[PDB]
Amino acid sequence: TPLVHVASVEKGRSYEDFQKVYNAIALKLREDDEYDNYIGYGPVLVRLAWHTSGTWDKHDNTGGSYGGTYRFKKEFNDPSNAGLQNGFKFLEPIHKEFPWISSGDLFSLGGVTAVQEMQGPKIPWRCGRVDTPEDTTPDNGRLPDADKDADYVRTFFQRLNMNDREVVALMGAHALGKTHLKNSGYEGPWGAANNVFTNEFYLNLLNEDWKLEKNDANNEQWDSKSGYMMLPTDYSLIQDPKYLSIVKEYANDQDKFFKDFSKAFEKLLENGITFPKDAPSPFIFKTLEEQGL
Ligand code: HEM
Ligand SMILES: [O]
Repeated sequence: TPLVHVASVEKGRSYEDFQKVYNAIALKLREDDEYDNYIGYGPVLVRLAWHTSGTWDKHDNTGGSYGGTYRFKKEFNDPSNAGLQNGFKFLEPIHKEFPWISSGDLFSLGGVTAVQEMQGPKIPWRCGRVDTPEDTTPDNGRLPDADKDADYVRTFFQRLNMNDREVVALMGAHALGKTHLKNSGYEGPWGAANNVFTNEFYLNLLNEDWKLEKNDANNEQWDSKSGYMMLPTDYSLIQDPKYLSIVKEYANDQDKFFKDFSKAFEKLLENGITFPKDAPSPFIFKTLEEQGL
């Protein structure tokens, strides 16, 4: 008895209404730019979109972006979600300004906005997620561990119906932000431009000299002389032959990377959702830069 999650457009809302919401998140991103040592809220919003969508199980259509369940205690308090309360706080004010948007919509849209606003590809986005009751919240334990190898990553992602190319594309969001010891027991950034969306992840993996070290939390991570880090799961991409080939492809073709991430990210955010033939087409949002704002 796999569940059916039919999208329904917030009563009488259209492109223009979502565009305003994207703009609000966007303008707040610009303004509140001191967070995390001038990283800004971009990366944390991308993560919040991933963790809200990454609970999905293709087997029974449980979890995923549809119900916006991260708003319930059990999910909010998942040890895997440590740190995301920062992104939740950021969006609160926005949700108060636009009370008609579903929680799943807002969490998803905040990930889309951050990406575009950090100079990433355009991500087509579909509205219609509907808030579901507290008893629909998935148990803790569906997000991935970071101290594992290629075979774990691979297997983990099958649950989300993601193939090798989609997994490699997705992990390139690791160009953004950093790990924080207090959050995950990992420490440091993946690269230098932590708030600009590029293929820097792949470049870094192939080009830096990594050294297996142990951090203040007693966890092993790959460290570079330039000051970057790799999680064991990041480094696993150059350890597996199938992964490594795609890693090299995205290091040598920025355009290809953007296009594949856009596809996979939209797909992650849409998994588990049934869109009637009657539903509007995906919206492409203009950035502030394109609006002259
Ligand atoms: C094997 C899968 C993955 C694992 C194990 C992993 C693990 C991690 C960990 C441990 C952190 C640091 C949390 C903290 O200390 O602040 C992190 C940060 C982050 N993750 Fe991943 N992640 C994975 C996949 C992804 C995917 C698929 C994306 C999105 C498309 C994503 C986006 C990010 C972002 C943007 C950050 C930076 C957050 C920040 O600066 O606050 N990750 N991830
Ligand atoms: O993550």
